[PDB]
Amino acid sequence: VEYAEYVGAVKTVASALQFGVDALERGLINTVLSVKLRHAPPMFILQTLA
Amino acid sequence: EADNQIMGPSSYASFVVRGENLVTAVSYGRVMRTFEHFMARIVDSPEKAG
Repeated sequence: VEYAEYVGAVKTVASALQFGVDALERGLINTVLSVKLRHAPPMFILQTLA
Repeated sequence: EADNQIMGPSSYASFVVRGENLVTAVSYGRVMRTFEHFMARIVDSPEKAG
C-alpha cells in the first residue's frame, strides 16, 4: 500500500516536471510568434513599398 | 498448578494489503480480510454448503 502510494507520488512529480518543460516549450513557440508579429508591418503598406 | 507454562504463539499473525486487495484499496477504499477466502467461496464452487 505504501508502494502504491509511492508510485502515485512519483507519477505526480514526473507529471509536474514534464508539464514544466512542456509549458516551457509552448512558451518558446509563443515567444517566436510574438517576435515575428513584432517585426510584421501590415499588408497594405508592403503591398506598395515592395 | 497443573501447569507452569502455556504453549502460545510467538509472533503476530501477519496480514497486509496484498495484491488482490490493493485494487479495491485504491479504487474504493474498501479492503476486506482474506480476499482469497471470498474468491474461494463465491467464485470457485458457490454451491458449497458452508
